[PDB]
Amino acid sequence: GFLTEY
Amino acid sequence: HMAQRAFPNPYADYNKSLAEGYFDAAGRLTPEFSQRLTNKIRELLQQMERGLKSADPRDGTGYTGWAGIAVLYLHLYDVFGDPAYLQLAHGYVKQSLNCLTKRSITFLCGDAGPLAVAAVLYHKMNNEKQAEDCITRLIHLNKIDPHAPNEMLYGRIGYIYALLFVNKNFGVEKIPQSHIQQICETILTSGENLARKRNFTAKSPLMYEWYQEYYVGAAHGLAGIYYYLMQPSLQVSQGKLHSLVKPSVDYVCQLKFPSGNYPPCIGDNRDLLVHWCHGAPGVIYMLIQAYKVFREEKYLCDAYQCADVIWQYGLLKKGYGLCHGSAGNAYAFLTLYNLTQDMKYLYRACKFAEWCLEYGEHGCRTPDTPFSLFEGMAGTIYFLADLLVPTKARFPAFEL
Ligand SMILES: N[C@@H](CCC(=O)N[C@@H](CS)C(=O)NCC(=O)O)C(=O)O
Ligand SMILES: [Zn+2]
Repeated sequence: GFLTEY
Repeated sequence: HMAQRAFPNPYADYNKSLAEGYFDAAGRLTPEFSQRLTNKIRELLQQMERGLKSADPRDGTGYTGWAGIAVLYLHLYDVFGDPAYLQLAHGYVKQSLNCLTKRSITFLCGDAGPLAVAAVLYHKMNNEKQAEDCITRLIHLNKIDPHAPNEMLYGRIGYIYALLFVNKNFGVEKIPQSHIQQICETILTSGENLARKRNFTAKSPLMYEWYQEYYVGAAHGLAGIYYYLMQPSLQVSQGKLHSLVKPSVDYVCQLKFPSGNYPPCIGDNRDLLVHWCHGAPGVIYMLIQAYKVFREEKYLCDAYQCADVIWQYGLLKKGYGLCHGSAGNAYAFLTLYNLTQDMKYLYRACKFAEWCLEYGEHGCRTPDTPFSLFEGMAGTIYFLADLLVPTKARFPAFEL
């Protein structure tokens, strides 16, 4: 994932 | 739904009797609990040192990389006074300065982390030349990315933190206030402009976005930005504080779920995440600062609700980290403790620490960076050491 996803 | 993401809290809530083991009537930790914290810190540092041998050489950032490890050791040096901690910090600083990419401006994810941490480390080691060179580079870093977002990981408040970090640690105004002021003005202008563009103005005079979403929380969203704008450090005028920031803060307060938690983005219906990055553990900072600045009871009542949500659903299956983990969640209790002087919240923090003292015994997932400041063990160690003197404790790379 990307850094702080969802 | 939150329930599915958390372990049941096995501990009883505060009473004077249960609390006696942890701290005295002045909120000062017992010698015994202090030592148990220290013993765990020493044990975990051993594992962290070993684990970091396998970490990506290229990532020098505060969030996941080398500069973050240096943040921890500078802290441990301040807490324990052991010179070996300062030496460890030096090594990690050196690694981090070899990893500048010139792509980002923030303390957490950009070149500002290496540079600001290096400035402080060199200063603590009486190396004026290197310290001053780092400050110069940090000041000029502004230019590399205009049209940056406004948030913590990639945007303007992330760069501002780096500047404040230097000033705090030098104890003097090494970065002129005028530099901070200019960035603050850009943030406010950007917020007014976007609210005007989208016609938010009537309900929220300011609005911000990151990767085309209206994030609400500390890491990427409104709560982080407003927390900063309300800080005396940033010197926003009384005029703008009342006409722009306060109504915008109130808009965020109104997004609250029935549970007391907050959505990750405006319009998100799923009440799921109890993290610093998304939800009550990050939104609480805005609430507490709003209380300090505006003195309206509603902000304090909302903060109490946050603490209660976190006490119930804050021990995460995700792990023990800061960004989204039990240690980061525990900091929410310390911030409320430090506002109210209510020992109940110091107690809750101590119990969350008790949980962290059984690190790795709960079946928690392994983080993507298992030893890092924001995802891994360094952050958990940071919290345990910070708890030793609770009144001075601050969520690292964020809280002012
Ligand atoms: N890379 C993370 C995992 C991803 C993660 O937990 N991301 C955060 C945002 S920074 C989140 O809230 N995830 C969404 C979820 O838990 O559903 C780690 O190893 O700790
Ligand atoms: Zn996170």
